Amino acid sequence: ACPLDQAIGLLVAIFHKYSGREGDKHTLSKKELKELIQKELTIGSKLQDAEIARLMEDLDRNKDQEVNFQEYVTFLGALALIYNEALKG
Amino acid sequence: ACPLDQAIGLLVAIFHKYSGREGDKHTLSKKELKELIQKELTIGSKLQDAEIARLMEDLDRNKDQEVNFQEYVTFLGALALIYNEALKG
Ligand SMILES: [Ca+2]
Ligand SMILES: [Ca+2]
Ligand SMILES: [Ca+2]
Ligand SMILES: [Ca+2]
Repeated sequence: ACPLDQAIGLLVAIFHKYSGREGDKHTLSKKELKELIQKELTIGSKLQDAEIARLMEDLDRNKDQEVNFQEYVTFLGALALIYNEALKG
Repeated sequence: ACPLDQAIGLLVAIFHKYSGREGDKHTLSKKELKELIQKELTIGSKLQDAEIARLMEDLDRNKDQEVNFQEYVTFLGALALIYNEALKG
């Protein structure tokens, strides 16, 4: 695969690495998502618990306490905007 | 950098690489979009110009004939959904 497809593939793999641990196999519970963030996000392990909780809360748009793939994509987009904004100085 | 950041970072770097060719250094013209697709997407080199034109029409939400980073993020999300399905079961 080309660079772009590879990166997207890696992001999709990360989701499933954590979504299948408990409950529904295709959605992330509060526990799975927190673990994903602390282990896969560079600054994840240093964020306040309250902030991680707020982050997960906002990503759960339909309030079923799960973050499905579409809600995860929203998170990826937020991360991308953050990096892009920093580079534009 | 951790997995999430590495992948997101690369996707951001790819946008910046092709957006600075001509015109607005922060948006992709049709020609920049085409080069980006052809060189960074696995199926890019096989896509026809009519298909790139359709992609532009789809992604260009504000009608300026250019793909800004936000519209590019939407494209990335579409690709992620596609990849996610092949990984489901
Ligand atoms: Ca789960
Ligand atoms: Ca949800
Ligand atoms: Ca440009
Ligand atoms: Ca546009």
